[PDB]
Amino acid sequence: ESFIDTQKFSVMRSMRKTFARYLSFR
Amino acid sequence: MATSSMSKGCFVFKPNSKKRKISLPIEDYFNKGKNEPEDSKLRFETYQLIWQQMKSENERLQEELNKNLFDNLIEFLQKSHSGFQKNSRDLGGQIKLREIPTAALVLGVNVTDHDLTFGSLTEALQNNVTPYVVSLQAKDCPDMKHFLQKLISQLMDCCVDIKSKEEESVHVTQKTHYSMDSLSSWYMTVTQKTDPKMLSKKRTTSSQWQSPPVVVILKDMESFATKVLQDFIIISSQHLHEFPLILIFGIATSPIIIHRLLPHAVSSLLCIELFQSLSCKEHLTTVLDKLLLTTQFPFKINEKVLQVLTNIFLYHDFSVQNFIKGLQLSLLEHFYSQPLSVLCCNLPEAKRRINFLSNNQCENIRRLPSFRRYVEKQASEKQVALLTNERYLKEETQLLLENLHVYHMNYFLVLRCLHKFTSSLPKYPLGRQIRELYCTCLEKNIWDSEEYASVLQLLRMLAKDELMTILEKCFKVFKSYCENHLGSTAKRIEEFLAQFQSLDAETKEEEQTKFEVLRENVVNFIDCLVREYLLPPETQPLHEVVYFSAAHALREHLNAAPRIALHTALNNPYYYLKNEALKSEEGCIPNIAPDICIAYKLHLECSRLINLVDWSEAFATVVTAAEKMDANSATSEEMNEIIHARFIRAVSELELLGFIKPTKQKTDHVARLTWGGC
Amino acid sequence: DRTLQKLKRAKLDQQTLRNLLSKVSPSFSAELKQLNQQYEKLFHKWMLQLHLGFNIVLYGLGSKRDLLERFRTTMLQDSIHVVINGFFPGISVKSVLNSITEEVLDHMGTFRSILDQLDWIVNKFKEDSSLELFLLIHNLDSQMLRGEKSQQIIGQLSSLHNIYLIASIDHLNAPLMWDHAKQSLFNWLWYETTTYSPYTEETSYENSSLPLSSLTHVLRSLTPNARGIFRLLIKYQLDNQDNPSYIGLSFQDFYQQCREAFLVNSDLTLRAQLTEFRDHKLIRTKKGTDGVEYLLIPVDNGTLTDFLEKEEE
Amino acid sequence: EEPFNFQMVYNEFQKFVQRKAHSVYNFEKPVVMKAFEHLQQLELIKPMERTSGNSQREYQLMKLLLDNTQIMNALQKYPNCPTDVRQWATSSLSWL
Amino acid sequence: CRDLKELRHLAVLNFPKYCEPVVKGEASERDTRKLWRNIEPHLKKAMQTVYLREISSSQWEKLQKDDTDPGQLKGLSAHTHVELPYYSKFILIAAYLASYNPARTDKRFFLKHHGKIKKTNHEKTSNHLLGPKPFPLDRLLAILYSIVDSRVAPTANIFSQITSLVTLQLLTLVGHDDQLDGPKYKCTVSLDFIRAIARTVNFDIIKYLYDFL
DNA sequence: AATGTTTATTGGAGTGTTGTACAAAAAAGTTTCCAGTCAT
DNA sequence: ATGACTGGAAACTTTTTTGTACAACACTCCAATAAACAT
Repeated sequence: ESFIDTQKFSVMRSMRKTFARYLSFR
Repeated sequence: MATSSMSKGCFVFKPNSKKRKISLPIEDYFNKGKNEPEDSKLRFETYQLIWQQMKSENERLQEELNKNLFDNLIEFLQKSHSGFQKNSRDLGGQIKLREIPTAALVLGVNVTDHDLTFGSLTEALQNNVTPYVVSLQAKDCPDMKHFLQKLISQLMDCCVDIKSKEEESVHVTQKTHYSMDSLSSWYMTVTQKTDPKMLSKKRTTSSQWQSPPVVVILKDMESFATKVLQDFIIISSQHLHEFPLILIFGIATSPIIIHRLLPHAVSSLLCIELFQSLSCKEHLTTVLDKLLLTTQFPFKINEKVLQVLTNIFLYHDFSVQNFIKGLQLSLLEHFYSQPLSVLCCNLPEAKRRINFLSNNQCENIRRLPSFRRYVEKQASEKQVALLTNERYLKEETQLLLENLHVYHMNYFLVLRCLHKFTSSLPKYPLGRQIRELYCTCLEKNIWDSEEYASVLQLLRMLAKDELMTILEKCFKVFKSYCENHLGSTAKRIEEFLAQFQSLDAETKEEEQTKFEVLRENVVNFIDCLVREYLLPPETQPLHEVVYFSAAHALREHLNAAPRIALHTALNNPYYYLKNEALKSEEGCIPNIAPDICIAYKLHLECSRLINLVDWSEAFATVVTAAEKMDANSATSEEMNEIIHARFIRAVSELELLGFIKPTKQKTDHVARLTWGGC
Repeated sequence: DRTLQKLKRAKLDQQTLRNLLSKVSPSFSAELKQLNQQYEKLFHKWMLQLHLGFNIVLYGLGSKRDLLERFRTTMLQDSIHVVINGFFPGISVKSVLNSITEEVLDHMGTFRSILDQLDWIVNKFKEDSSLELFLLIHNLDSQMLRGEKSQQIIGQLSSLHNIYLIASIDHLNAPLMWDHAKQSLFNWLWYETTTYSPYTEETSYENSSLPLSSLTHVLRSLTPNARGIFRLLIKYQLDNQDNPSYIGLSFQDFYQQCREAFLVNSDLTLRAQLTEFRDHKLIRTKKGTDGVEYLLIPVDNGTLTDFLEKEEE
Repeated sequence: EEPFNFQMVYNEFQKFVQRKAHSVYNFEKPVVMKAFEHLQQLELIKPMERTSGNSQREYQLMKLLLDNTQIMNALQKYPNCPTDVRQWATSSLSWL
Repeated sequence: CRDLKELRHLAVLNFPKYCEPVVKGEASERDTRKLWRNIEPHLKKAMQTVYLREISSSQWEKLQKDDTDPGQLKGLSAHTHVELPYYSKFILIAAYLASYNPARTDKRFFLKHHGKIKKTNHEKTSNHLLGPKPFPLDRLLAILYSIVDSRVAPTANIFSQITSLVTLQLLTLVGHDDQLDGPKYKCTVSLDFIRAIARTVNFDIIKYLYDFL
């Protein structure tokens, strides 16, 4: 969540949607 | 040749040298070789029978569904038009002549449907109001003089189509000056000589019923010149008392753009009345159920070729012509590929063909993939017997298609009622469209799937306030088609209605009660029919006869790629040439190849403005090494000119396809119209 | 890296180079012949779809005009078929519509505007149901029909099933010449074609350079005093070509240089010597703001560099 | 002295709505183009030299056909002048 | 409004929607201080359409045919909620940025590995205010592949939305008709309805404009 | 005498060479944000 | 010492004139055409 805030907002749909299984634990 | 070495292109070939005049039919070319010549002409004459009857259903279904919209249009043409004659009966009242009535008909992004939506309305106006219909668009004449010239011919063609008192009369337009009185004087004389003196007083009841108005249509007006559209409306405004003009607008987007193309003064006298036309969101319920889910139509396509067809309808244009050409190119190849597909023709017609078959028809049945697997699953005592007999084989082939058609006539009813029964499922996991449910149904086992395991808890949410208005509606449609064919299957549905109506007056004090016991049981009988009359086509035998699953060869006929065709053919010539001596890779470029291959892999690395002088010497680096010539010796000037001569021809062919452009801003600096990086 | 002075392969030929181009490379010629016969197996497949109001689209590689010429000599001997091959700078919409009037319909040309002829030929094929016409149009996307007024004329004839349209596409912008309002009449049926053959016919409109025989035969029939003037301005042009702000020499210094190199004597006689140069597209005058008529030669930069080497004799 | 289109007038339209109590004087959006089109038939604006045919409701680069003298003297003779509007015309826009 | 002819044809249309308490009998004669309360909510959605005779008996009729999902707007600003194809709704969105951005400062939305100068991060410049900038076809062939999720094959029906939208009045041509070697186009409609479509297929265009840093 | 050509004619119907912006990619200018020093 | 002076000081606004780009324009021609002047 800290590395995605250092790039462009347009490429956020390719990293968050792809790695959605890793950003949802507990 | 003899038609390109001159400066003219007028070359015709009329069959006049031959003395005899013969006509070559179309069905005579369906049998190019040994492909049952006696049966090739029999399946072609039925090709037009199943095509001319489905077109009569399309024009009938599109007309019967638009009756609700036509009733809303005829009311405006009989209430506002009737007051026109009443307003002319007095010289003191002028409350309607100050404005021009206009019925706005909004449309969608589809433009090919404008001929069928307005075509059925044209025949409706000839039997209810004025028979004179004027049709025009934007591609006619976008000016001032030639624009009014086309309107003169429209009023003359619609009048000579009635065999009454006028007949043939050749007309030469050679000029007759005209303006605004040419259409006003013609409208006054046409209402006097047609009827034998029948006009009443103050213009009323001209043509028996009401006076025929001058109605025109504007199907293509958004692309027309806006300056011309603001000149012909300001003339009939003050002359409306002697010229009833009716305007019909056909906006293909929204009537909001009308206020931008027309000023406030022009729109002040235009009573715009909006009428929402039936979009393609509700027509898909009927055109996909009364055509591809009926008993009278034995033609049924597979989901592999149907789902890919609905994608183009949703990803691009939204017109009904996509389904017309979709079932057209697939029907001509259905009887040409598999010869056993000719037997798929109703039931009374199919029985008159099985008893008279040729010797080549039995060879495909014994080698049919969907037929050999059924014998191995049943009894093994009939595996080495049907491959030799000839008269006993015909007895079982006509029996399997009858039992298979029983599963088809029952599938047509248990599909639309189950869709309505399962329509009470929110979020739409299987789609709201009637064909979206069939998409996810032909992918795996219905009772054994990952998505099926999640919807088991959603059907149990329905309690009492919702399980009382579902079966009361599905049972009415279930009885409208079931003509007492299978009484053992339609009995369980009828018994459930008597139990729900009995508990309607017994839930006064009832909440595990008696209703909760039947709640968990009705969900099992519905799932029980899934394992009986709801299996995928991959289970029933003889499924490869009428169905067709080959979407790989059906995409290059109606949605091909002209740019990708010349892209993969040059970067990888091994896929088309097929030779081990010239194997292409992903990075290394070949040397023995035509001029259209090396020139395509060289300018790809170039950016925008790249000089061709230093690029021409790099093109010959792979040509000299491809001729297998010893480079240790010296070459002559004649051999080097041949290499440069073909290089110039390659540049002329690259710019012909439209990819590069030699700019004149400098010396031999061709521009590349492609940015690299994606 | 610059103009045309580093490489000795200058002056591209036009007709003296086709003699060495006939020797093609027979690299797997057997595989290229069978590829053409692959499409020949579908001979009796075009008439099964064109009679229903459809068309045939040709795209891919190879010469698209060298393939339809073989299909005409196999089944087009008794059918009314017209082949159109418009590629030279002169093909228009009037050479095709007025050609079926005094040949197909037998009627002299007397139409007025463009819209007067469009609605006149429809009534001849609508009332009669026995007037077939095959249009074997080659390279439909030429270079003088990119306007929208060219497809709306032929689009009206596509609405009738008695008119057959067969065209070829040799451009990646195939749907750029027709939208959804025109595809309902044509009803394009795409069919990929692989021929692999170069083009040796339409190669004429492309820019080569200028023929050197024009600049050589113009000085032989020229007065001796005029040749010294042309050879004097070419020397001052290359010496000042490096200056990017080269606007051309003035008229005052040009008139002084004439008598310094024993040329013209007066001013009115000098203007008469520039009459055969402005008519031969050699030099032209411009409306200068300083009241001085500039003198420039609108040719290529590499052409003047090859003129001093041929005048050594 | 430089041309300007109509979209620049819309930028200050939503600027005068401030410093005012919430009432019913606020408009919407399509009324702005309808109020400006009324001046087209009156020939109060004149293009630089060319009237583009494909120009929409954003590219006009029009100017004015009046002067900075008669516009100020035509305020006291106009019937019914609001108090919150006349003060904005005399001032050179010093508030938001 | 100022003309007398406009109020003559408008006051008649308001009679059927004002004489309701008179026919029912709940309001007697001589009562101009009690009829303005019930008619106040009935005039807030009709006074904003001046100089437009389209407002009649067909505006509220479109809401009757929308029993399922009343999110569609037909009649009052019907251009905001229209039906667009899947691959065609992104054409008007991608072409909007190609007519208001420079032909060089475009690498900030693709290759973020470059070196930005920070010019000022001037604001009242003529950018995004002079009109649509003339752009060819090389820009559209490099921006539609980034907005969509999966890959798209440019077939025949992909380039069909370039010429079909010309008739629909969505993009203008650079005066006369060009040849074929990459023609130039402009824009027509602004971002008045682009934000409504983007909120339906999960899209955000506000974060893509160059003028709004 | 019963027609049909001529007979300029003429308003289109394009026509090509114009002229006035036009949009940069540079050309300028405009200090520059520390540097050095110097002290303490 | 850090905190104080003069001493120099890199991007960065401006113009801008350059080509192009597309605007008209007098435009030659035409195409019947239409009446007239023979029939």
